[PDB]
Amino acid sequence: ATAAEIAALPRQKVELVDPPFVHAHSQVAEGGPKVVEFTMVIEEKKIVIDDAGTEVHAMAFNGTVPGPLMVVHQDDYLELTLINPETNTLMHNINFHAATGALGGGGLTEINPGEKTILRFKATKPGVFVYHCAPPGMVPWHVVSGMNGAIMVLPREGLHDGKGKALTYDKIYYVGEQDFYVPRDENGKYKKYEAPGDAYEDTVKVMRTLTPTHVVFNGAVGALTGDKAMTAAVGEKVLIVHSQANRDTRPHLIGGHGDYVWATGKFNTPPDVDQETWFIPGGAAGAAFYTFQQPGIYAYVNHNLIEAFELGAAAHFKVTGEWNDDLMTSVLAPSG
Amino acid sequence: ATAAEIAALPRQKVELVDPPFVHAHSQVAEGGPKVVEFTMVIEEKKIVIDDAGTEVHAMAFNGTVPGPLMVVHQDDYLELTLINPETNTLMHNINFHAATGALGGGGLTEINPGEKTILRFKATKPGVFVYHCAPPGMVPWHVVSGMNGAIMVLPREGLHDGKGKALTYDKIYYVGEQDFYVPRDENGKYKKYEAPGDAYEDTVKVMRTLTPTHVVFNGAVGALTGDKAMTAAVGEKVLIVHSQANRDTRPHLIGGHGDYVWATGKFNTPPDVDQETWFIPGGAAGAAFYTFQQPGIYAYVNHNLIEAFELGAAAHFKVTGEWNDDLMTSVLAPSG
Amino acid sequence: ATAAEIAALPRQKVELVDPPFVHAHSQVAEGGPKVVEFTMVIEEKKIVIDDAGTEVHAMAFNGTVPGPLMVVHQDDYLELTLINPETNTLMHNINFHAATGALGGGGLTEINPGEKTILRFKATKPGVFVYHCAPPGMVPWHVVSGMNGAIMVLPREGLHDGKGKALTYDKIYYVGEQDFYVPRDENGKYKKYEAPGDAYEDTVKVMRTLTPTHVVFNGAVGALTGDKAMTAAVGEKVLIVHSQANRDTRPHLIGGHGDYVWATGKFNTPPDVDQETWFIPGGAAGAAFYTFQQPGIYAYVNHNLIEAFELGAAAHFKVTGEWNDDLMTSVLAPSG
Ligand SMILES: [Cu+2]
Ligand SMILES: [Cu+2]
Ligand SMILES: [Cu+2]
Ligand SMILES: [Cu+2]
Ligand SMILES: [Cu+2]
Ligand SMILES: [Cu+2]
Ligand SMILES: [Zn+2]
Ligand SMILES: [Zn+2]
Repeated sequence: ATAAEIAALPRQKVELVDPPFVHAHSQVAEGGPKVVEFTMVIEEKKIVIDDAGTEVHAMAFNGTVPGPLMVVHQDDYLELTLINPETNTLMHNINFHAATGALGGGGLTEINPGEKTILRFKATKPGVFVYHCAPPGMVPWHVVSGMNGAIMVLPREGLHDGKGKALTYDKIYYVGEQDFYVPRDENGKYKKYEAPGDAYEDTVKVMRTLTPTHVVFNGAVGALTGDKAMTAAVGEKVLIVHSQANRDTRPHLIGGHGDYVWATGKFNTPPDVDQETWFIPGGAAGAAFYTFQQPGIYAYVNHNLIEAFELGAAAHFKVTGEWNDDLMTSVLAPSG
Repeated sequence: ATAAEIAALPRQKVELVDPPFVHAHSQVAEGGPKVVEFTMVIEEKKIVIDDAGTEVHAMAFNGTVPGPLMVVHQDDYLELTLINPETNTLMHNINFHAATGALGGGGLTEINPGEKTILRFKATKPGVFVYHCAPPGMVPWHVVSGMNGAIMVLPREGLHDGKGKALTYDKIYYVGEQDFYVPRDENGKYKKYEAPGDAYEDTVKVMRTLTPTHVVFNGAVGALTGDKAMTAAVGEKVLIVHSQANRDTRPHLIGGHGDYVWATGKFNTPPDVDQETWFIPGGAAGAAFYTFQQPGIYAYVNHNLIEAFELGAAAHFKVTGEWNDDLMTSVLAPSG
Repeated sequence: ATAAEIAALPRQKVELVDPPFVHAHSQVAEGGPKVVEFTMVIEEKKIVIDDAGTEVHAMAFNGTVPGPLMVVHQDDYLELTLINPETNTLMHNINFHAATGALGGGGLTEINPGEKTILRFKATKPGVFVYHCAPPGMVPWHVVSGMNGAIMVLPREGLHDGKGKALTYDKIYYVGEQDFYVPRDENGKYKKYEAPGDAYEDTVKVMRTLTPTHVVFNGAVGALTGDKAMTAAVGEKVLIVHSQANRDTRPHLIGGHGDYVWATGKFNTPPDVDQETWFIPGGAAGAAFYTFQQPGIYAYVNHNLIEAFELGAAAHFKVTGEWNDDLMTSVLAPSG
């Protein structure tokens, strides 16, 4: 497109919503390319990440960890207004793995506190992609401080299996997995700091051990458990988008499966099927499609079980409906 | 199927055998669905895992690590009787990744010492799948204590390549890879305990470092080496099933290849081919098909060589037959 | 082939070049099978791997880390003359993952200082494959000391996408990723040794923690940055071969993508497409094909960002050409 062609395209302002939920969107594109407008503010703030009051200075897109999922269609133009409040203390930018050029947009979006920038790029490749902050010289630090999220570039005609048949989801949830590296004093307790910059040196030391202290979904242990469990019903088709901007993960739905899984997160690559556990390398997003068949509670975990049940990477799905004794049945309940 | 339909199905009792071997079975299903009966007893016992006398309190299905491989066909019903001897001290259950509902069957099989339970589920998805114990609040601990194994749900018509052509194996071996976390005293020596529960706290501390002390095949360093090496002959087609219920691994056959590899372990996903090294994420099972072409000794390892040659993840294949100088030949033997 | 048939085949001597570059070769094979001759000398020498003067006793094929990439065509015979200078102190051999039998050739190439050997094998499987030293009892130590590289067995008709259409590259670069384990004294400083053997015990201790101190491309931090950056131009098709003989990696081209990626590195397995980040398990080589669309500087990294920006796994691509405002444009430059 020429400058004149792009400016003439229909435009749409989308109001982002907090994860695990996703803003309203149509799976199958209606009409020609559009310029889709998103606005995100950067918030540097303290968040508690576990039941023991552990705090961390998060650098979050729209104040959440992970940042919100943005959805557009292949060949749409994503036009983002990124604002860095005069209230913040660090420079930030954004790098879309979905984009082409200038370090994913990082080289054109360096904004200091009190500045804003508007970046536009054409979403040429379909799939789910990671996006994260990446300021020269401080890349890992901003990412493992929670400054990352994902976008989804849906094919114009919606999703399809390898065979080429349509896959329509009833619900979609976005699970952002985050590895945190919280420094511990000489006595084992987690340290606290006044400002982000004060925790840098100590945090880098933990990072170099490549061993995270916490691995959580939606920014905190238990964030998606109990009453904040994701929901579904027997018969419902669910797309679960999962991202990890820095470290490997291996999602597993306990009691379920990944009927169709784009483990690489790219829609032009046929999905693997009937997966028990899939693998998403650090720096990538993936997606799993599943149709619930049994009611009850399910757990959704990173299957290095130590990371899931000790470090925090576990979420719940509460599913309603009728039990199917054909798929599974207790012939003899536990008995003497 | 209705209750009446299932109870009318032909039944078969299978006597399980110890890994790396697998019970008798037909690759191509003969007849309609069947209800396949398996019985497993849980044994909590001390096992030595290396040549230095290191001991561990294993929680093992049928007394072995890994537990035995169970084989059925897609759409068969697996009916398991699980027994927890009054002699044991902990509650145990079983979670089949092959199953649908109730946390893979874990929610319907919680049995205390002196109890038994009978669980039945329909094997709807073909492939090799992990199964492991997963009692609420103590999941990782029972798994890395060796309470895991795998099952194989063969397609009704046996295995086929992506092209859709039949793949018949002459032999099949099951290699269960286990990551152990043995506590070390203030002097570096491995600690020993009187009962399983006594080692819990110290073992959890090691688990949190995500660094295993041992990574072995068949429950011990050297378990499948020397005189317990797996065997084959030139011309023989071998299926090597590999599982890891908690941590990633990257199998490699030294001097060989993975001609066809279902790295994800699911038969409806076409296999990768001509693999030098394949990857199996923690919480999954995979399978590799290979036709031996050269006689001699081969090593089968997890290709993080430190884990293979220092930590214990190495096994041997002893292969008989005639040497093929076309594939490889020493033109000039080592000489001055 | 019979002995007489092989000796009658046309022969070619290839002069190897230092990575990231690759010796001259034709992508599409011209004529029938050939016996391709390569010569490599082993050099045990001290190399500095970072800007702080950290030294390591490298064991390098042709004096570089990684060793050079050798290219032949499927069904060609690779005939290697391996020389171990009387000047060296250790026994060495070579294990090609591309080969069949005798532990990849390791069992027929054990040479002490002052000896040489000539090994020949038929390249039956197409793809990029790792090769490394593997002397009995000291395998990991020689590999993580840099004694590894890769070869590429191109299909006779060159590369093709899954669809079966030709993929011709203008340039090809070979990035060998190396995990080093340098011992640190009681004060944190990196230790130095007089001879290779002297560092063994201390180095094994670091290896067992499975935590590398450095992760670099081409044997050193910054090796492929600044003025040694790899180059390309907008419109050019580049094949980037990547190997890791011991540990997992997840390559990512910042500002770009992997248009076609043989993540497993085997050409008979269709490539994944539109990848943001791909995964290469330890003990394997992979390849990514990409067509540059935007000029500027790109970073090529292992996407565990801590390993990339803290440990050393980062390289640069300097690309010339015209900027495409359709793919990306700064609508509002950073401003108050
Ligand atoms: Cu930032
Ligand atoms: Cu990135
Ligand atoms: Cu148990
Ligand atoms: Cu599991
Ligand atoms: Cu060597
Ligand atoms: Cu190897
Ligand atoms: Zn990994
Ligand atoms: Zn794949």
